[PDB]
Amino acid sequence: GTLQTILGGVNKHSTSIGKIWLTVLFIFRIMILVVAAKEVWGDEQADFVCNTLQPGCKNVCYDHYFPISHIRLWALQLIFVSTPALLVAMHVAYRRHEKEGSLWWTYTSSIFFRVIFEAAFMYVFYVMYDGFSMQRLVKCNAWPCPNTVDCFVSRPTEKTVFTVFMIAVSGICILLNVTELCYLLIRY
Amino acid sequence: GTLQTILGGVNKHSTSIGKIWLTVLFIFRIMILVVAAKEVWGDEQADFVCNTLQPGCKNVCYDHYFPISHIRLWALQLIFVSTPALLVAMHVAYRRHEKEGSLWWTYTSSIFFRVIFEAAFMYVFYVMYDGFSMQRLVKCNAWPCPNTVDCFVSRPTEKTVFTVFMIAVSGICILLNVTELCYLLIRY
Amino acid sequence: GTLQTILGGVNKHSTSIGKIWLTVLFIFRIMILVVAAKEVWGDEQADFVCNTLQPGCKNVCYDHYFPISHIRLWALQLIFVSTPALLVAMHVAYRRHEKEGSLWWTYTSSIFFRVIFEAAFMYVFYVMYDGFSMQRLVKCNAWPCPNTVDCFVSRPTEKTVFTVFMIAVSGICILLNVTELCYLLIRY
Amino acid sequence: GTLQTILGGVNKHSTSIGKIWLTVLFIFRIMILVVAAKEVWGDEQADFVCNTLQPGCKNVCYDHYFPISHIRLWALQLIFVSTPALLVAMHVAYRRHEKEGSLWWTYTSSIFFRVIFEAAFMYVFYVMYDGFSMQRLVKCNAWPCPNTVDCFVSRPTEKTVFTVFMIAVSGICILLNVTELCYLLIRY
Amino acid sequence: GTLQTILGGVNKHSTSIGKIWLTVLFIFRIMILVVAAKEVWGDEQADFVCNTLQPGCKNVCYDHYFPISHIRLWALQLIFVSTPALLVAMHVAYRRHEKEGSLWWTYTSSIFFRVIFEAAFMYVFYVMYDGFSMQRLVKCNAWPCPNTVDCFVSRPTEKTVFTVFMIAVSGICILLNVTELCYLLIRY
Amino acid sequence: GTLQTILGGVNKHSTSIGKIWLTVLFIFRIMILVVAAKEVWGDEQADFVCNTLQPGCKNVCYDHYFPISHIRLWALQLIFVSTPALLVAMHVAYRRHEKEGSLWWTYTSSIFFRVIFEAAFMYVFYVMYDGFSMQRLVKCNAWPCPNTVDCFVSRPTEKTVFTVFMIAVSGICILLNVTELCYLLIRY
Repeated sequence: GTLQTILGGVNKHSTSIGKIWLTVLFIFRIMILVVAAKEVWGDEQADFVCNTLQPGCKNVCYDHYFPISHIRLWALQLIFVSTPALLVAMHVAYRRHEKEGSLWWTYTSSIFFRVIFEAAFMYVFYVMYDGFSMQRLVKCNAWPCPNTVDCFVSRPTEKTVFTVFMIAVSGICILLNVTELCYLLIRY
Repeated sequence: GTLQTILGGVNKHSTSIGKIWLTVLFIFRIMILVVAAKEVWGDEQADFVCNTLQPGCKNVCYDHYFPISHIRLWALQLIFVSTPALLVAMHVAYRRHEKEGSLWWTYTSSIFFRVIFEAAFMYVFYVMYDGFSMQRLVKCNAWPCPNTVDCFVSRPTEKTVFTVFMIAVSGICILLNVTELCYLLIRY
Repeated sequence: GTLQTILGGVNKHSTSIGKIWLTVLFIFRIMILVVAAKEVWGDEQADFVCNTLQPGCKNVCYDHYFPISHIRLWALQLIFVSTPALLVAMHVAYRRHEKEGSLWWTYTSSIFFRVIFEAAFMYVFYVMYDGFSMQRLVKCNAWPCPNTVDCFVSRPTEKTVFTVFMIAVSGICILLNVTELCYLLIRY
Repeated sequence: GTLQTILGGVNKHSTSIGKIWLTVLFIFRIMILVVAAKEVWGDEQADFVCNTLQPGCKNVCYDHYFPISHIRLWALQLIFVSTPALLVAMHVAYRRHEKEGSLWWTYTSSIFFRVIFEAAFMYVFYVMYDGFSMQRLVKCNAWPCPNTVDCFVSRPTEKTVFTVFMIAVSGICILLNVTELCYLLIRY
Repeated sequence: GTLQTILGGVNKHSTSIGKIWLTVLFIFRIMILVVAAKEVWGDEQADFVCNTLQPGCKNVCYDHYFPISHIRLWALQLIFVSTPALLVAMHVAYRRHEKEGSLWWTYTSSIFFRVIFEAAFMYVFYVMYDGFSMQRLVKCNAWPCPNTVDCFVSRPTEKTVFTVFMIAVSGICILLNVTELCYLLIRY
Repeated sequence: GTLQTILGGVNKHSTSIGKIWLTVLFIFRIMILVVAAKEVWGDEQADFVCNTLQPGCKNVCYDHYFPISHIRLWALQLIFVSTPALLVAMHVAYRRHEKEGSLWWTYTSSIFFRVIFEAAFMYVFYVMYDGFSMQRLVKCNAWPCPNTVDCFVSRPTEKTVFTVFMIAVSGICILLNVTELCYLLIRY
């Protein structure tokens, strides 16, 4: 709808890599998250199965091993990497309404925050889920589960495929931002 | 759709902080509530589990500990902090149709109500839920539950993460409004 | 979408209170009904629990105590209070296509029907549900329930909060319409 | 969206009653069907309860007493009463593209089909469901149900309220069409 | 939305029957499929009931008697009868961009494919489902069902009503296309 | 909505086959995936039935035989075959903003990536699912299933019909791209 119209304006104001490659990969990630990945995680808790009769053990074991869902993490990441661009668009429009360094300092800082947000969320993915591969079986001993209980994840393989996809694209977006930084560094 | 078009008009009529930072944080909260948080709370009652055989104990215990859902509280808060801006937009448009102090008094009062509504809802969150952290286990003794019954919350950790997020952003919006008040106070 | 565009036209043709305050409160009620209240009532019958083994007792007890849902009553009320405005918009447009008293008599009658419809639905709410507070427990003795059966309502407290909200706003809309009537009465 | 834009064109081409009253009542019926009535019938078969252990008896008893749902009947009726208007709109547009009696004969026939379709569907409602009141209990003896089985309808009272509403409005639309016919009859 | 805008362009480029009657019946079928029929088939497998204890017998019996759902067959048919029109629209637009027989041969062939696709899908409906009437009871003896198992269809009568409706309209569309062929045949 | 407007621009910039046939088949695949196929796979795991009492055996057997769903594979394929066209559209627009071989090399490479992506996904379909026919019965011996367990697929025949459809259209799109390559090869 209006999203592509809005992205058209920010498309008209960027650099070689920024106009084309960064914008395409950003839309690439949104399409994957929306049309494909969001329904892989639909039954994440409904189809989580634990071999026990203890009431409440399923709730605490799912919450222990999935403190925040993968799709919610990716939704937050896309929002954080798109706000610096949104700020520049309004900042330029505000400057136009009133009417080198002013735009240069904002634009350079704008791509600096995207690298930080991109790397921070990638780091969170690794430490929180201990690698990018999801297991079929999780062993849970949190109260009130008696001793250790076996619980089984829903669609672990398909979730691994989409996890590798999102991580790979995010890593590419980091490299593109770094090269854009170098092109504005050699300019001096 | 038309929401960003409407927000464009109120964007053209504000001050330095108001045009950019307050508008972005407002859109920031809406995006989190809509695309991410609204489906964390989807199974709040369906996956609420109580260790009992008493019919009706689950209904009364959920109602006792969640008198109003977090997402409904945030939906009300966003509506209340956006109506003073909506009133100004129509008030100015009405003034334009007919055609310093008149706009100054409205604008100053407009940011005064936003601070009150923002703080009031933040206060309600603290007293009603006793802090911003959701527990795995709630103990319930309301009739008809016999003695005290253990009940287990769905996704307590993910709900805590989004609760901290919404509270933190709301606190920032309060500070931005206060600074805008100071800039219009030193003007005299 | 187009709803705000349509409301813009009727905004350009009204009086001081009518242009701003009545229009805002009308949009205020629609937002509450759509984005917040409509999913409080989602599981009204699914989570209605009765302490019995009699087949069909749940169906007849829910139907006895909720002959028409609150959200359906509010949906009907908003439609009825918006059609007199819709009639005027087409009546004026028809008059414009062909091309004081003619518009005055229609406009005065237009706000007269809104008061009647607003008060009629408020009266129905009171008599049908016996006050604006929803109870946790309902006692039901309709056939085929044996003797008297205890049944438990879903989310009674949250439904009470939204009921008080909609009633309070509707009462304010009545007062605004009455004042508009007085302003057109003192004119003579 | 575009529906009101399309209805605006046919609004500009009609008569006194046709431009305003018939168009409003048509939109009145669509709003009731869409925003309110369509979710009263959502659990029509899911909450249909029969007092039996015979497999398949629930399927045949629901199908016997509800050969076609009320909402599907109303959806068909609205489509049938809106196509004669749609034909005229394209027929006039086609005539405009190429460029008294020609339009008069089409317009007069156009309101003649609406009366027939309106009355035909109203007749079907009466004979198929034996009045406009829905009962709590239906007795079913179709195979494979043993002897006669008691089955219980979901939300019979709320469905009766909306049935009376749709029938009453349809009867009014018939009267408006007849008066329009008389105005074009006295013209001669 | 944009669908009626697109259909407006192809409306401006057709013949007497093609501009009006064929276009209306095509929209007539889409409306029935979308707003009414698509939710009759919603619980086709969920409410399919078999009188057995054999695991997997329900899956194989439903798959045996409904190799492809009616609504999916109609969705494919509408796509196939609308692509020849879509090809002509782009072919003409391409010809316009570059800038009797060329358009005549395409248009004549365009209505020739619609007749073939319309008749082919109607033939598939008859052979696959053995007439246009759906039965309440199906007897199934595919492995792993022991001996012959009784299974019961959901909403057989309502599905029969919509099946007769779609078949009747499709047969009318065939006759309209044939008459258009004759009008272009007598021209010579 | 805006998708057809965007496709209109890329329609105006292509060759004979590319403007018409490749664009139509691309829209042909999207329509099938969206309006028809996406709800065949809706209950892929909900209606997956295994003849066992072992907890967790259903989760591991479904994950073993469907590592990634067919609809998710097709969603990825459509995204990958549409990005080279999207890159060209922005690359040309960027060139227009600044202002033979430059466009020729991009366009020729653009159709070269589409052939590679089209063939790669078709190869994945064959090796992963061992042909294009889905079976009613799958035998599963992954841990924790004891010995070998019989499991039954939901709607195997309808999924086979749509699988053959998508594969056949993709093979045609490969042939069209190859012919376009030959036309640009004989040019030299």
